[PDB]
Amino acid sequence: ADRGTETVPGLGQRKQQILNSGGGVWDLAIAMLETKNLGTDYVYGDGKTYDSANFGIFKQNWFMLRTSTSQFKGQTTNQWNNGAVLNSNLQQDIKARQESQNYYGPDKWFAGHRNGESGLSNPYTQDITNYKDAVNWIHDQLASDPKYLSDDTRFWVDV
Ligand SMILES: OC[C@H]1O[C@@H](O[C@H]2[C@H](O)[C@H](O)[C@H](O[C@H]3[C@H](O)[C@H](O)[C@H](O[C@H]4[C@H](O)[C@H](O)[C@H](O[C@H]5[C@H](O)[C@H](O)[C@H](O)O[C@@H]5CO)O[C@@H]4CO)O[C@@H]3CO)O[C@@H]2CO)[C@@H](O)[C@@H](O)[C@@H]1O
Repeated sequence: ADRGTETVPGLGQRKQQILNSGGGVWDLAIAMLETKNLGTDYVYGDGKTYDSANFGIFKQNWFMLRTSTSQFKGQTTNQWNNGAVLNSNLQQDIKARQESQNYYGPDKWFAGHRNGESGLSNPYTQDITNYKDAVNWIHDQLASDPKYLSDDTRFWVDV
């Protein structure tokens, strides 16, 4: 198969932190696919620079953060290192992402999250649609039983 489960020790305490710091099950599912341990200790920017750089547990790219969040509204591609603050502020991480989705709408947020500025022109490419449904599958799992909100079960889908 191309999706399943895996045990990650401590994951349950990270899930509760996200749900107690302004997150909902929807944010948990997005963050669950981005990283294995719901954290921010991947390589800085996820290896990318300028508008492509990724920050926070959801790996929001800088283009999205500076066009659609109040924390970064109006900043330029050159200030892209400023997004790094989300790596250590979970509440702002979660809040930036919720604000971003509500500025663009769920489907264009998806397109922007996955492809950056160039996705905004067609939110329904197969690539972006494969991101949506994966996240939607994971949400269904976490919402099928509340034990999954505090155990170490990671529901994963292959990209
Ligand atoms: O240039 C376009 C546009 O890209 C934007 O970027 C991204 C970024 O590139 C990524 O797409 C990111 O999303 C991915 C994460 O980085 C990470 O790769 C993640 O990997 C998961 C994986 O999908 C899978 O679930 C995996 O599970 C296992 C399991 O752990 C176990 O090993 C088992 O045996 O095997 C399975 C299968 O592998 O676990 C991984 C986590 O460890 O997948 C994510 C989704 O693809 O999102 C960013 C933003 O959306 C920006 O850079 C933008 O600027 C740019 O324009």
